[PDB]
Amino acid sequence: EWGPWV
Amino acid sequence: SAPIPDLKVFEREGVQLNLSFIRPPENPALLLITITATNFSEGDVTHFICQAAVPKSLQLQLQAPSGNTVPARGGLPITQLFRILNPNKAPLRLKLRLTYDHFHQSVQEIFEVNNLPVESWQ
Repeated sequence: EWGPWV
Repeated sequence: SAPIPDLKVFEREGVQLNLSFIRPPENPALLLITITATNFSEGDVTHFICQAAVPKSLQLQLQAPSGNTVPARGGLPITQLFRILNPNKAPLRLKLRLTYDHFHQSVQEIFEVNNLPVESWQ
């Protein structure tokens, strides 16, 4: 559900 | 462009993080968030790094920050631009991970940002 840390 | 109010999102021993939002009318899918780090404590902030994450349905890019230090007593802030694309108008969720040194302590903070204005994604 959450994207990667950027 | 209607103004969207800033949101204060973190404070610890004089170090603050603040969000500002811009929704360019000429690109409705786009949200530009600027994080601003200030320091009114008696000790410098060093090695400051901010990471961010959004739901998978959104796209996020980070511009290089203005720097990695925030001098004590209201020194020059750090600013960093987040570019978010959200064409499907999914509710914006944002989490942040901060690391920095301050008073010779290694600070590690992670949290989801509450009270994001609906204007930042509708």
